[PDB]
Amino acid sequence: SLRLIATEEAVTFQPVVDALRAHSRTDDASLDMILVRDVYGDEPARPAMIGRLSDVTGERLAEMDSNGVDMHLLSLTAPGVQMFDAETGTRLARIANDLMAQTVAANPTRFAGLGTFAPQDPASAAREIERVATQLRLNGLVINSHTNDLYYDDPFFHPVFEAIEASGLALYIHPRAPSKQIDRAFRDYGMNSAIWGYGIETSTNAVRMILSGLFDRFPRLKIVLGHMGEAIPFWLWRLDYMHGNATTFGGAPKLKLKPSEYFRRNFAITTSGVESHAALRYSIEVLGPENVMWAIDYPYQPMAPAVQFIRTAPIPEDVKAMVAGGNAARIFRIT
Amino acid sequence: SLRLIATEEAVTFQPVVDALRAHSRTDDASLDMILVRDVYGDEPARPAMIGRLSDVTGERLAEMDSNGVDMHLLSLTAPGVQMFDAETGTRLARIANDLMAQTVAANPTRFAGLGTFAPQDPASAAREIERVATQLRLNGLVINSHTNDLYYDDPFFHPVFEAIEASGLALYIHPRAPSKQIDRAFRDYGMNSAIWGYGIETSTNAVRMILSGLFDRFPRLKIVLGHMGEAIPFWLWRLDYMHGNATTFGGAPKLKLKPSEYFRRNFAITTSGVESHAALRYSIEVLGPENVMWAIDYPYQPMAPAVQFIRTAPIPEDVKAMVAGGNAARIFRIT
Ligand SMILES: COc1cc(C(=O)O)cc([N+](=O)[O-])c1O
Ligand SMILES: COc1cc(C(=O)O)cc([N+](=O)[O-])c1O
Ligand SMILES: [Mn+2]
Ligand SMILES: [Mn+2]
Repeated sequence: SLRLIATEEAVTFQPVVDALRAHSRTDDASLDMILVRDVYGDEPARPAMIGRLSDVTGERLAEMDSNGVDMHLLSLTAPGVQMFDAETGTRLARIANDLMAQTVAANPTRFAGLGTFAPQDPASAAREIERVATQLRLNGLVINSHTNDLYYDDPFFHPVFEAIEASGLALYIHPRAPSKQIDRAFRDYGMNSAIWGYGIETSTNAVRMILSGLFDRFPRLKIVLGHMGEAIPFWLWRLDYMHGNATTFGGAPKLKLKPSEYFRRNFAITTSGVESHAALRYSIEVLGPENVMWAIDYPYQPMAPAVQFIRTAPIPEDVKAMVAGGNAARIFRIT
Repeated sequence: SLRLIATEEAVTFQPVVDALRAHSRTDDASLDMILVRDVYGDEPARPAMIGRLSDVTGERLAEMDSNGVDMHLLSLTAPGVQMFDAETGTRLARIANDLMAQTVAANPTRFAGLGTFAPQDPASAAREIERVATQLRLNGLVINSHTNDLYYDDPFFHPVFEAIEASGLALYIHPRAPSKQIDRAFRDYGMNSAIWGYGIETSTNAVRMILSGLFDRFPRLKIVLGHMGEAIPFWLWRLDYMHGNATTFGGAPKLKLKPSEYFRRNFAITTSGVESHAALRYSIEVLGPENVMWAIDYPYQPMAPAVQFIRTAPIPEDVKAMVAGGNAARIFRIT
């Protein structure tokens, strides 16, 4: 009965895996190298992960069937192609996107897909976004927080967002490990990863985007954040209240809307990795039921608990249907 | 009839003001220098703030009367004595605590006080904590997030927490600007301050404290966080879920409890600067009503809206009384 469309479902492809295996041996100081060595390195602490990410029609599909999940919206897993040099990243994004389109075409009632890009080269990424939207006709876009330790308020990335806005495709900004701007505080206790760094990195990116006025420049942008909006829904009152100080003595630019108004107008959120009925109810209350989507975060999270989380949510059936798949169908162009 | 005890009420004293005035002219690269110049500098963008912080029995007391506020729990305003060298910090802590105690004794039905300390010298700070507890008999302690760009998981600070635990005083960890470990990402759009940086800085300190096992070493510590717990209450499910990964391949130490269990056992929160009924309800639901306290954050926030926020909260009267002042009376030893 309930149509379940999971929105943050990671996948990988062999050309990207190979490039990341090679990257795991370099002296890259990016905090993402912890993940890259753990999953893609020569002595991996997480040896089963590559196979699980690569699999689409085997265990992944069997688990979807066992739990009554209708669809996964697939995305190239963090860190995508963003760790590579511009020419390499650009080349692999085209390849990964073609593979994604093929994967979707093989089972289009069970899989939708997000295309990615290499914002190392904003002009080439703009062209790829156009190809993803018009030729591949994928469902949306995905990028993993920062690129080159810069955030998306940086005017360097304007050609990207111009292309994204024109395409009408929603952009899922998924986490990656904290950038060099902040990674010093995240080297201990596994904080580089999902337990804390992922949220701080991604939420801070998003807040810079809002405060810089990116959404006055590109008002038709749709951004999607996982992990219950990387906690931004919790901070909305304070973001609004302190905005006056920010523009008065803080050097923030004057905006047409309040920060929380940009968040409700331009963002939607998913429940990936936050299987909390209390946090779900809060988000629905402050964002509206049209702005919340269910996700699993497979294979980093197991499907059964995520499915049972939404099936048992203490919300009316019509709101449940919206969160479970109705909103995703609208936002990511799924029939 | 509702007893209102505001728990995050900033004050300052002339010897600290004069030291910060001098500090504002120095080459300090700390991100707190933005605030320090704005408030304590020779050409201050916020020229009225010193007068408002310093005042206790004038405007502050009149505002308390006109809004029916019973008490302010006073704390030396951020950045406290933490920006000074060890010797100066240590000296100014003693002075500020003596002045705090005198301020309280002048109107003890209207003001309570938190003493501070200079963790730059952990051994000397341990001695001042004992003096605050047993000689001055102040109501608790306050410190402003990091010291020397180190967080409180660092073993360097063990003598401080040993002393705090033995004293039985609760420690309010108030924000200050993002430390040098993270400050690069907070130089724009006023993000150094309450709008974003304060929360990220303070919540990251607290998460390091929990994940490092500090509360296994000192299980009787009580920590208080303002700004609705710096959003940690929102992240509880994810902190718990991802902990297994953290201890399995992240190098985090094994803990006796789950991260959220430390947060409920060892932390309480205040509502300073988060006047959201939705966020209040969420926090009460996931932490329990004994763990949430009302505050104003005067003079950085005005009293009337904070007061009306709690007076109109959609919670039962007995829970409202706990939040408004009952919990604070317990946690901070107020009759
Ligand atoms: C590399 O992609 C991810 C890795 C992890 C993890 O290492 O646990 C978690 C998520 N996540 O979204 O929480 C990720 O998508
Ligand atoms: C120096 O202390 C504070 C300053 C500000 C501000 O500059 O707006 C806000 C708060 N606050 O707690 O949100 C502070 O305590
Ligand atoms: Mn993910
Ligand atoms: Mn404050």
